[PDB]
Amino acid sequence: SMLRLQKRLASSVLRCGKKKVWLDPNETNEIANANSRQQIRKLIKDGLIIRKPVTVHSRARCRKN
Amino acid sequence: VRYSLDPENPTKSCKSRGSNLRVHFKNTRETAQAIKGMHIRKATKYLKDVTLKKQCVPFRRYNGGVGRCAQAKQWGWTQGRWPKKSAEFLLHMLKNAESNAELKGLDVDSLVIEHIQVNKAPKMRRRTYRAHGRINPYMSSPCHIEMILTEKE
Amino acid sequence: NEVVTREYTINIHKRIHGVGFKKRAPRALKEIRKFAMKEMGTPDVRIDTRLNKAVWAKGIRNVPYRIRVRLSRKRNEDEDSPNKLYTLVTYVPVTTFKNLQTVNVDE
Amino acid sequence: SSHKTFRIKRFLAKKQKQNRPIPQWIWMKTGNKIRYNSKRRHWRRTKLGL
RNA sequence: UCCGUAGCGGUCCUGACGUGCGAAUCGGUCGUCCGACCUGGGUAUAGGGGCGAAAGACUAAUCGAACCAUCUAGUAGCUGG
RNA sequence: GUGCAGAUCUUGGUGGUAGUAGCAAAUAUUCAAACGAGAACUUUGAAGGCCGAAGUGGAGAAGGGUUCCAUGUGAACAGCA
Ligand SMILES: [Mg+2]
Ligand SMILES: [Mg+2]
Ligand SMILES: [Mg+2]
Ligand SMILES: [Mg+2]
Ligand SMILES: [Mg+2]
Ligand SMILES: [Mg+2]
Ligand SMILES: [Mg+2]
Ligand SMILES: [Mg+2]
Ligand SMILES: [Mg+2]
Ligand SMILES: [Mg+2]
Ligand SMILES: [Mg+2]
Ligand SMILES: [Mg+2]
Ligand SMILES: [Mg+2]
Ligand SMILES: [Mg+2]
Ligand SMILES: [Mg+2]
Ligand SMILES: [Mg+2]
Ligand SMILES: [Mg+2]
Ligand SMILES: [Mg+2]
Ligand SMILES: [Mg+2]
Ligand SMILES: [Mg+2]
Repeated sequence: SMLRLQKRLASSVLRCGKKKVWLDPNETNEIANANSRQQIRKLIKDGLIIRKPVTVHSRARCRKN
Repeated sequence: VRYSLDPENPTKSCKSRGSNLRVHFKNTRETAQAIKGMHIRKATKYLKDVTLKKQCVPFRRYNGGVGRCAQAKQWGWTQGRWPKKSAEFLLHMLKNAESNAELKGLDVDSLVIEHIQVNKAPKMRRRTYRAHGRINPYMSSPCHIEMILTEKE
Repeated sequence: NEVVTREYTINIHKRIHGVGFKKRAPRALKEIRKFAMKEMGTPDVRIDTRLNKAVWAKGIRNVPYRIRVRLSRKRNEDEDSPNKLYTLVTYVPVTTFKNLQTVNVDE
Repeated sequence: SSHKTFRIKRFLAKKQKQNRPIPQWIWMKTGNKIRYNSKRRHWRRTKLGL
């Protein structure tokens, strides 16, 4: 449907960007009726919103150099 | 509503009408001239083929800069196009005429499109921006479409 | 007879030759979908996300030359369409494209 | 700007309140000629002076 | 003081564009870049006046005398009806 | 205040051009699913990319004045949708 609001509030709750927020694609309709920060912290606890890890920028090559 | 042409047999004839339809008038006129002599099943099949680019609309009067295709040689013409929006609008209107015929109890498979015409609707106004601070019209050219079916066996 | 799956290999290097750098991987997707429509007579062709990964694995300008593709013609599900059967198009990982015929796999 | 004065903010308040459409029941009246609100203002088009 | 970035500017292609992104822009190439440097805000100077490292330049896309209203329906041995 | 064919006449409306010029500055999109009458353009996930700390990032001043936020609509606008 439209999850523009949920990703914004999840980014604000997790203190990361919208780049790292993972919404569950299978459980779209259960996230689609969250519309609040308190109910989005619950879905973060339940695992329907996951903070993705940082993209790897390895330092090992120029350490080797 | 005062129609332009009266049917020769109003018991066995049904009507359909549409006003202020946001379609190009020239494309609508050329495809209505293509539809004008057809039976309703052939017209529905050919309008589906126009949107699928299997058969074309020959552009006979408003043909300035219209390219040439191979499919126009079935019409004895060289320039043809495939107006998709214009084919869908008078397919919706042809379905409306089908529903009006079923209301009057006319036979479905004997309907031949006896009358069809396209008139110019009032033009509606937008504005485009040109060089050296000049602003030019961006006028739309909508159409009124009118058709009458007749049982012709 | 109507529900059948089998494995082909597709030479993207001859299906690609001539098109510019920014359109090679989308043209490879369109050529795979066109090959599926020609080989299984269904206009409804659905390409797997893993196959999209396999075509776009390097980038947009260096598409892999050959690719191993399993076609599975299947009966259509609910919301009965004008299409009656569809074709699921699946990546098959393989090491060498040497002496691989058209293999008729079975369920 | 965000550094408004009281008189400017009050003028903006009035010009905000005049920017609503007409109520639906006024053109059921007997001596009525109004079709819509012709004194309307959009923030992008008309820049209100100031 | 020299090369050179940000900034400031605008040589050449008399390139692009030229019913344009644009009533003066864009690309490459260029001048300068610690000082007569660049810049915001405040303030002063008003039309035969201002201000000018001086081109009759600038003075709200208007400058060898800005813009608005009035005298004004100014006059025309001239043009068109 | 009495007769129009003209005054690059005034105002309003409409043609041919013409479905034509054009919708070409800044590397780039692809697959699947959801909502829906309708999906190249909405949303989600997986990719492949770009801006690459003098940023296409995060905050302010001037200016704007509700453009901020939530829900609904797809009549008109957002030069395709
Ligand atoms: Mg002609
Ligand atoms: Mg021509
Ligand atoms: Mg323009
Ligand atoms: Mg301008
Ligand atoms: Mg503006
Ligand atoms: Mg020096
Ligand atoms: Mg120097
Ligand atoms: Mg030049
Ligand atoms: Mg030109
Ligand atoms: Mg442009
Ligand atoms: Mg003095
Ligand atoms: Mg000077
Ligand atoms: Mg001189
Ligand atoms: Mg004389
Ligand atoms: Mg009189
Ligand atoms: Mg006259
Ligand atoms: Mg064209
Ligand atoms: Mg910010
Ligand atoms: Mg910013
Ligand atoms: Mg539009």
